[PDB]
Amino acid sequence: AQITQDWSVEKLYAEAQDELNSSNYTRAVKLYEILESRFPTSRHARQSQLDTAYAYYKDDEKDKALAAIERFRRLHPQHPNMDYALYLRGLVLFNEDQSFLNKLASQDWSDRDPKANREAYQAFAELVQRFPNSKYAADATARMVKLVDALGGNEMSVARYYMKRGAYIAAANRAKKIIGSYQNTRYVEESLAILELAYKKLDKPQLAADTRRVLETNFPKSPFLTHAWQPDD
Amino acid sequence: DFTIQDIRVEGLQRTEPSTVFNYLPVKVGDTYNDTHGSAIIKSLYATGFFDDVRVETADGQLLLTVIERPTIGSLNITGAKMLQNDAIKKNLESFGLAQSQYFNQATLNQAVAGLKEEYLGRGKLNIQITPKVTKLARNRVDIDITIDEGKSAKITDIEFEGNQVYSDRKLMRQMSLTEGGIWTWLTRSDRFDRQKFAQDMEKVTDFYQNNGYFDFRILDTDIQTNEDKTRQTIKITVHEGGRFRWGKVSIEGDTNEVPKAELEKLLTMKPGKWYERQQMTAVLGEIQNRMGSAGYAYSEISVQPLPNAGTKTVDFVLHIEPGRKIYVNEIHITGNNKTRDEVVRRELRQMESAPYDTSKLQRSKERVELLGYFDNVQFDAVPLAGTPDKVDLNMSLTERSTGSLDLSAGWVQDTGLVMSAGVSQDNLFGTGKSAALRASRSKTTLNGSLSFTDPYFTADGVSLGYDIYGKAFDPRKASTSVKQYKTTTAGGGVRMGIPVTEYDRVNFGLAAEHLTVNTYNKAPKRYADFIRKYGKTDGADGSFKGLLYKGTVGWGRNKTDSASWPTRGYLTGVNAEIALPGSKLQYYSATHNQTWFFPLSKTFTLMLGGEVGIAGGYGRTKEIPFFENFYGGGLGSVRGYESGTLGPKVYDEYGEKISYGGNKKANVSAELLFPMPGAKDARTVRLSLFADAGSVWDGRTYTAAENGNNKSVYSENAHKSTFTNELRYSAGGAVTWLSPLGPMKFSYAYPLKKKPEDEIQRFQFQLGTTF
Repeated sequence: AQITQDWSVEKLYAEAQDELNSSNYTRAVKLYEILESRFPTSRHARQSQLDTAYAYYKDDEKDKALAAIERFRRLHPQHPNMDYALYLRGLVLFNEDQSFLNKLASQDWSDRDPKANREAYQAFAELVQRFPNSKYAADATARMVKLVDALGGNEMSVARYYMKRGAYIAAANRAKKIIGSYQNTRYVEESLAILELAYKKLDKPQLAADTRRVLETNFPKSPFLTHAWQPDD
Repeated sequence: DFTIQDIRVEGLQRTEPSTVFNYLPVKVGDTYNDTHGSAIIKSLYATGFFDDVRVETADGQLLLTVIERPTIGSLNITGAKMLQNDAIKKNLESFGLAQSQYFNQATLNQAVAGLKEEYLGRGKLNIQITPKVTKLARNRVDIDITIDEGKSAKITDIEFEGNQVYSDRKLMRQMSLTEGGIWTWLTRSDRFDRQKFAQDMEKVTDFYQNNGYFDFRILDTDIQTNEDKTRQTIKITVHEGGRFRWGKVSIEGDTNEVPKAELEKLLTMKPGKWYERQQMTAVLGEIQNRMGSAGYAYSEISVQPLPNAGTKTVDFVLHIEPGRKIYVNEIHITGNNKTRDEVVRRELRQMESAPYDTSKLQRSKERVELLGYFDNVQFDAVPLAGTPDKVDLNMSLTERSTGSLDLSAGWVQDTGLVMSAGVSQDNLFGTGKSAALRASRSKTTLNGSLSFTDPYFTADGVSLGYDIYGKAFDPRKASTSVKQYKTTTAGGGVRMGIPVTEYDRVNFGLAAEHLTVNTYNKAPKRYADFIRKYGKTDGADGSFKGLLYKGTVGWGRNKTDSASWPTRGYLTGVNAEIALPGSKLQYYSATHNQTWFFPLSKTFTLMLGGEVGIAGGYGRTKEIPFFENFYGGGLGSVRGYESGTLGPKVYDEYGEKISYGGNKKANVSAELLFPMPGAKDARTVRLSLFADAGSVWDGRTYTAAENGNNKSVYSENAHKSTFTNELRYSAGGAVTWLSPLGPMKFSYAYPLKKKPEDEIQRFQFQLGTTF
């Protein structure tokens, strides 16, 4: 509180959005909270608590934005823009990692953590369950299948590394978990091959024959069928 | 019955009647007689909405005359002296009081109570807390914090009751609390703290317990203030139990898989020394680590003392009750951002689906913390809903940045300014793949280098990498006129590390290098022979260009408890610079390393150091090139004479003194470390005193020179630079300033058995790294 100048809410919104264009947020949120303190009854309060969340999404802290959006839920649980806030949550929880110093355009995204990925999956499930028809339906399902593919790929990388060490008795349970609760993924016809190789290396002839029958009935054409599975790299 | 038709609340400002429509447990068209007359009160009183709501029922428009919760707009912060205003602001935000945060007076009372009690925990007792509550705009409130702090809380006398077994003074010398004197005024080293007092209490418990006195019945503690609440006095009353003789420990219990004989052997104890309770805790720890490495994490060990008086002894029966052998089902990892999952799974033991052994878990913990990528790591063990033999080992990390650019400067006694710049990275936004560009430059040294390493080449691990360096050195510089020659080396090298065991890791290396060494104006005798045998003369100068294909063997172990401020442990190793044949200048040199430590006292620590190395000649080259010889004497070598001033000294044109150096170096060191008790234990300075000899030898004898011999004896046997078992006596003290801006070592040395040819250096100062 250093200028404390009377202004117009529309001009304040214009200044805040052009500051967002020019990456000025610390004063924008301070230009946001002042209008809410002086003029409480305004949708600009919600617009502020959402675009300062987007700003903290460009920045590092998250607890402030999450606390603000939960306080909003506690005060105004019936605003129509809630979905966007929800999306913003799914945004701020996803951790796009906007940083050019370590760009790495590949960015497999399967290295952040299982915690945030699983929490974003739960959040997006709550999203699709709450509003079946919002301003965003295709992008939500797209990023959802992307993150579940990333989780499956993380599990696949764990299983692959464990196979590089010889833990067949452990890769067995890992592959069982993958084949039992990680369907519809792309890392299927390779994990099955690792399970078959492990069963062959563990002297399980009947189990190997059975799992190979499942192989030929579930994947009739795959390069892993001709060439036995070999740990890459 | 009653049907609700748009029940109105009146006496509001911003409550948004739709929001309260949602919040009331009823809605439009609902019957309410008296049910939620107080339930709504509890709901809106919770979640921070209102504090005084009058609920009425009249004409369908209920008069809810509410005084809205005041808003903490801007917290006024001042009067904080020892603690920071941002700190109190953050730890108050921890309790709420965020933006407008529906302020409550009871929360203010709770906060002021918390701060006053936490300050009473400190040396501030008489706190006139006056948080000024002022009515700002419509609902804004500013809470002003005012802490009227006392001077301090120092102790006048520290005495106990029944103080017959030990002297008061020596008892004060062991506790972590002193009284006011001349070495306590600075840094307020006499403040009183609750946690520090409890720590001193448990410390004196361990003191009386290790000495052989049992059960240490502490009667009471009495604190007393003075007038105006400025000074503090402490009184203690305790009770001892006398010494004993504990010799009959025993163990009993089921040992399904581990043999009892092993547990009895690990139970190190004897009827002598009458006991050691620290050893009791140690044997509990070792029996929990061993019995529990077979796969029994929940081994509960019970201990009950059996005291037999008259003879004044106590025995210890250990009724261990293990069972339900624990396997491992799965192990997760959390907080692994910016890092691959495999770079963490590649280090720890306890693969999977195996019995759970803490012996491997602690090794995995030390291995992962030895990586440096993370700050804090924990090893949780949560059971699963399939609790027979199935548990879970979810992980947790605290990430730390790895790559950075270093731009450091340092100052040495003779050369002066030295610079070291460069970029380094331990994780190139992927796996480890550590690489670094580093260039150091002084008035006499130039060292550029690019390096790139990968700890894991194979599946287990090989430190595979490349490196191209730009070594250059020329000491023809200011007053210190070391033998004049400019050398510059470059080229590459394969350096392969290979762990032989879980602890140690040897590393070999081959390298193809090019070298250009150019001398200067007319050189001593040992240079013309080289430039006419292998080098190339050019008028009154000499130069040489070629290849120096060389290898390096290394093996170094270090187990000190801390990098800085060392303790029990020892840095040792072996190294070998063997210029592999195939190119010119076929030579080799070996070295050793031994820096044993000994903390034989709580304050004074000693060290037994010493290194040994030989630089042999082989193949075509029979002599030793000067530009790769050793320079005896210096700071780290003898802590005495000037650097590179050992060995013989030969006169050159215009009467300058040059030293050749030998092919057999050795040194042994010994000092005594104790800190300075002036202000406090601030980690800034360390004092010691060394008394160490040297070693430098030539083997041949020197009689011919530039018409003048710099030695007393006309035929001084240069087999040793001195009498047999080459060495030079000296000693002296050494202070070290260990501020984070590099070490500043100031050594004041006095020579011993001073021969009339050894130039002395009484005071040496080194600032920074100067590596």
